[PDB]
Amino acid sequence: AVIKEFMRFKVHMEGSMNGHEFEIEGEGEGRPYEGTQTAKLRVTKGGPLPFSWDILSPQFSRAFTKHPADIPDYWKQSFPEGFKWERVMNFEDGGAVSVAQDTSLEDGTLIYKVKLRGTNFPPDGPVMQKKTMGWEASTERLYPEDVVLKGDIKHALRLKDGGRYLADFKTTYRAKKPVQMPGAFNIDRKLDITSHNEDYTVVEQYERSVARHS
Repeated sequence: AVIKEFMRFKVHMEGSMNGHEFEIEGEGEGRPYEGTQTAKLRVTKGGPLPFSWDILSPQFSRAFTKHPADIPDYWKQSFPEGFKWERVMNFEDGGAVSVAQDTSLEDGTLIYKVKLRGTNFPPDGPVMQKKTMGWEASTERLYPEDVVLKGDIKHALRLKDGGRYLADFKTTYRAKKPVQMPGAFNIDRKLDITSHNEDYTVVEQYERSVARHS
């Protein structure tokens, strides 16, 4: 089995938010069959980011999703070659983010490369004003379409004032070789920022992801 019971990853992200360019480098680890992982990220250009970290946190790992025995694991089967994913996040105030990612495996370590472009965020909105406080627990509804898996999330960020800020995620996952396709299923996820320095230029996050039947 290529994906072992313990695995590490390295991630590099380049992106822009309302024209502000930045770069992130990070490293993570977890237990792919238990669905748990952590990562430590460092802003290496464009810091401190002039926007909420919460936009970036869901972009930093579906190989770490616990699957029941009766749901084929689209992502784990794709290795060693790996998979790609592309995502669009549409926020209720008009902000929009496109993300593209490549996942590979080099010398036993997972390698994540991410490009992100966010536009049209209102200058006084919760993203540019850093008024969000993390993602609510979520369920991604996934379905196969020929050889790819597509997922939809009706998601929400918490606000410092106690309100909510809605976003729709649409993601396509594309294995780099044929795999046994699952039927449609759900992934329940909880993503937390566990630590950060004062200006969010060094951040740690934790995620638990579990696949289940509808």
